Parts: sequence; structure tokens; C-alpha cells
Amino acid sequence: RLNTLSPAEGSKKAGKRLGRGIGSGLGKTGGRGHKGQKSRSGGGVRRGFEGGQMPLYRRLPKFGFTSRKAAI
RNA sequence: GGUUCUCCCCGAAAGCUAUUUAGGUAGCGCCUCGUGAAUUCAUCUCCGGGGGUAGAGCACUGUUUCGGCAAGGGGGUCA
Repeated sequence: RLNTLSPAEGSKKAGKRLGRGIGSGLGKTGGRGHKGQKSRSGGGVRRGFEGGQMPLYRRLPKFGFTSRKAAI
């Protein structure tokens, strides 16, 4: 019977493979569009980057303090 | 610059804001899939609205041509 067990429907998806033909859908850059920083290998912006504008976590003021008694 | 098998369904944008930013990027707008909702939404009819655009006009702010009345101004009679 070892060649009769099957998984539940919807348990597997087979993943996404990029750049494998036209009919496969996401080929020819595999869904990352045309030129640009995001299209490059290893490209992208770090967390909180807004394109040069002051990030939200920098526009706002830090407040409060940590209490050691709260951890005990 | 290149990115390799197939079929089915839906289907954009080239805008705004910010950026040592302008051929990059972030949020929003636009696309897709899922979930939940109210005759929610669109077209038409009727009703209630506020505009100052087209047009027009010259009361006002400016500009413009002609004619009249013409304060006033010059020369001339004077006491």
C-alpha cells in the first residue's frame, strides 16, 4: 500500500519557477518588471526607506523609558 | 544585456505628493486574489442646490472715437 498514500488536496502548490518559457506565465524577468533598482539582482531599499524623505521612524520623537521592575 | 515547457481566468500605469530628487525610490491613485457587508454603486426621470465659465454688457476698475454743454486758462474793452 506504500504506493497508494496521497496527501490532502491543497496541501501542495509546487512553487513558482521564474524565467521558464512564455506559456508558464511569469517568464522574462519572472514578475519583477522592466529596468529599475528593484529589478536588479540583489536590488531593493532597506527597511523604512522612503526614497530620501525623512523616514516615519525619524520624523516622530522618541518617548518614554523602560522600567526594570516590569520584567520581574 | 540575458532570463529556457504548456494551457485557462482577470488585467494596468506612464498620475499626485516627497526626495542631492528628476532614467531611482516611498505612500496614495490604477491591477490581481481572498474575506465581510448595506436597492452600496452606475445610467435615466423628477425634485433641492451653490456657481460667475461661454455669451453679453460698460454701473464699477482701465482703455477708446465723435458731438454738445462747456467751470477754468491766454489775448483784449474797460473804472
